[PDB]
Amino acid sequence: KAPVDPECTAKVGKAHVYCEGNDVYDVMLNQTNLQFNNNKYYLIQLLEDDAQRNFSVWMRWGRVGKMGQHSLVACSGNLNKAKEIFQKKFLDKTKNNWEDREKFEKVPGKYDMLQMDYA
Amino acid sequence: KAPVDPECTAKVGKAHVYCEGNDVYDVMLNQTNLQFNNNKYYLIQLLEDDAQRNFSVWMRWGRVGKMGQHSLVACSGNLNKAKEIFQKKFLDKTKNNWEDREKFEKVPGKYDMLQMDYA
Amino acid sequence: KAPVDPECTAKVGKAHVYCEGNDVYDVMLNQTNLQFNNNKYYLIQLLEDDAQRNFSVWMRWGRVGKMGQHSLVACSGNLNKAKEIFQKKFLDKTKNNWEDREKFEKVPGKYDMLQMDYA
Amino acid sequence: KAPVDPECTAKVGKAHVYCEGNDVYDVMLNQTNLQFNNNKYYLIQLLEDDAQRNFSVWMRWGRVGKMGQHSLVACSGNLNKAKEIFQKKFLDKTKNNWEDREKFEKVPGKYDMLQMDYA
Amino acid sequence: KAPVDPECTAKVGKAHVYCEGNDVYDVMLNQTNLQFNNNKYYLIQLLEDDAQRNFSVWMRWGRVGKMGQHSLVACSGNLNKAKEIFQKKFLDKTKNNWEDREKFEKVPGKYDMLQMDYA
Amino acid sequence: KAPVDPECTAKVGKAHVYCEGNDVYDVMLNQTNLQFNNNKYYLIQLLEDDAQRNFSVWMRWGRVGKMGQHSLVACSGNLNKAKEIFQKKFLDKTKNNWEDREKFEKVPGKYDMLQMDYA
DNA sequence: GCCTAGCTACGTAGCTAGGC
DNA sequence: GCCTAGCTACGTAGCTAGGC
DNA sequence: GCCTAGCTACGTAGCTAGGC
DNA sequence: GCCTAGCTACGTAGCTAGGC
DNA sequence: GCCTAGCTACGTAGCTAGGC
DNA sequence: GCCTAGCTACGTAGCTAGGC
Ligand SMILES: [Cl-]
Ligand SMILES: [Cl-]
Ligand SMILES: [Cl-]
Ligand SMILES: [Cl-]
Ligand SMILES: [Cl-]
Ligand SMILES: [Cl-]
Repeated sequence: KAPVDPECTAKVGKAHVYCEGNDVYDVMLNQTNLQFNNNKYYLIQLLEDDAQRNFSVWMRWGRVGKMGQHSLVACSGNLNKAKEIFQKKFLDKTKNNWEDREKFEKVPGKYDMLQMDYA
Repeated sequence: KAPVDPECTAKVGKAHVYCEGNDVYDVMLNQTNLQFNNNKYYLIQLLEDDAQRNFSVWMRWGRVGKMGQHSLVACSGNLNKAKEIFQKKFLDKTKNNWEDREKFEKVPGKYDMLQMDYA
Repeated sequence: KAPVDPECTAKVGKAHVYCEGNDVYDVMLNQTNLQFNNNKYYLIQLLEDDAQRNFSVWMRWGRVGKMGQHSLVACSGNLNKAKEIFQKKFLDKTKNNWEDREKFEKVPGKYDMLQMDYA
Repeated sequence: KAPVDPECTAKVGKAHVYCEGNDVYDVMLNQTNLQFNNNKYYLIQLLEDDAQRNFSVWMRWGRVGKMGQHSLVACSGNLNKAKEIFQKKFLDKTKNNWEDREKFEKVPGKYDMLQMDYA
Repeated sequence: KAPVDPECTAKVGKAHVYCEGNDVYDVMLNQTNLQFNNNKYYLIQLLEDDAQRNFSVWMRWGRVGKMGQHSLVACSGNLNKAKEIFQKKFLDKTKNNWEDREKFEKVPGKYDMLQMDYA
Repeated sequence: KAPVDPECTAKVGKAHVYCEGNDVYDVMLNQTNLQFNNNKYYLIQLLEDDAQRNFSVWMRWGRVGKMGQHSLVACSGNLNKAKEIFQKKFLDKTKNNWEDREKFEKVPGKYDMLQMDYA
């Protein structure tokens, strides 16, 4: 129900966003500063293939309104590795831990979280 | 400390974002849906002139990464009118009341709030 | 077995060259004079529709190697009219009568007959 | 009275078509097939210089309405050689012998003879 | 021996510069000021037709190295009129009288006389 | 009061035309022949620096209305050398000696002197 | 109305394949 | 009026510097 | 009328020859 | 050598005249 | 490295102002 | 080999439809 980023052409149609309990490993970050001309995003998804137990972490970032750059990190069957990478990126960019996201608190000079719409 | 939108060229340098108690009348909204190609913003600011007790509500919206369209509604000394307009726009676009923003809860098909950075 | 001129787009696929006894009403004329820069053709076909007893005379002429101009004269069920038109054109251009074509003799300043190939 | 092909710029004004008894060594061939898109010519002339007893065979061929390609075969004073070349080309292209041209009969897939106009 | 200005296309080949005693009615004036960007000429010729007693005054002026503008004043048989016009132009432009040209003295802000070469 | 040629960009603003008694070492020559298409100038100036006893001879020549070509000959403190060069150029081009310029007489095929305007 | 991605409805340089 | 040097009032190819 | 070879009535890039 | 008028050695848009 | 706003470093059509 | 119809493999002006 949370869609694989359509820009991840290697995995779209072939994989789904990883879910565990209440955790959906899918997040859009955004940092907007009107004075300093900051207006950028960072998407992070932990993807599992539809066909087998094979994980990867997809990251895409850019100036808002651009495709920017991206990176797909292969993790094989190693879920823990993929969760570390996911969680560490989230922490690098927000200074909040992923498991504390219910109490997320924006830090100055780091990205905010943005809740996306799903169909 | 929260800057007047630089796109509001009529008021920038001449006015400040209105503050009262803990209320800063300045908000950035964002709605992003990857499936349906939604990627838009809506900024709302309640502005008070630096020189006198004169209020206006500034609104700017668009596809993210664009200047889009805008509207500056003059409210004279009528603060209540400006607060109504501000609060009603916020409610139209988020389905949350402005005074309940500490407990903001994103509604499907409406905009999320985004916390901006200030200098 | 003698093909309808492919340039006769109104009748091609829908009609055939008219035959009676040994008469095939299909002829290519050519007049070539190297000194006077004459190098032209004149095709005449008497066509009968495949679907019904309906006749027409198709004529196409030009500088050799060009589509030139043409004319399709509708004759309805009147075969005699179509034969007159056919035969009169042949006579105007060769000074030989159509029924004397076995003994055709080229007249100076008139067209020669040219035997085409059929598949 | 039968003109040297004007395209034979080496011999025109300097030579004439060779004649002997009733034989005029000058012929235009044409092959036209509307279905198979054949529409070509082949001219053959046996030329004798005006100044001396010197013969050549001129050949020009092409898509009708084009200059195509050509070949002038020098035969010196050897008339017999020039007659052989002339007659052999005629036979290759029509499957009729030159001396039987009064009874010429078009062969399917070979060229017809065309009588030209002279001034 | 003093040539009619070649730019006087109406009179060149048909007329000569007028002479009387030691007077040759032909003069080139020049005013050059390096500071004020003045660099202009004024030619005056009194012309008599070769064919008859018919006079005109030809004047041509411009920035040096340009054809500039000109004027040909018809004087009929009236020599005196032509001499007045000639002499008055000379005086307007040099502040010297024509008959005093042996003692010519350049006046500041007026043209100098320039002696041309003749063939 | 006689200006340094403005085209002498190395010396203009920094030097003056050399004067001694009644001698101003500054002259414009002009040769105009309407028949032979001669219309050229030659300027000669003997320049002394404003700052010190240092002389040079500046020459500029061309088709009238053009910057043409030029040459600045350095003479150091040697005034005599500069006077020789000046006077010799004048003589080469006019066939009159510089010291006889009060009685200047134009020679056929050599340049005339032209009196310039000063401010 | 605003805007623009991307599509539509052309044009064409020069390749290619078929006649000669 | 003529003429044209050189200036004015644009346009732009592609470099460069700053966000990401 | 149709068509187009080739001609007419231009324009111009840059060479060349003559002044300086 | 410098410079440039004007000439040379092209190219071409579209007119025109002759075949059909 | 990526990208592009906007700037830099030109070129120029045609206006304008000053000589004639 | 020659030639060229017509096709292929582009490019693009500006329309259009969908987000805002
Ligand atoms: Cl074919
Ligand atoms: Cl910036
Ligand atoms: Cl010359
Ligand atoms: Cl013709
Ligand atoms: Cl000026
Ligand atoms: Cl869409």
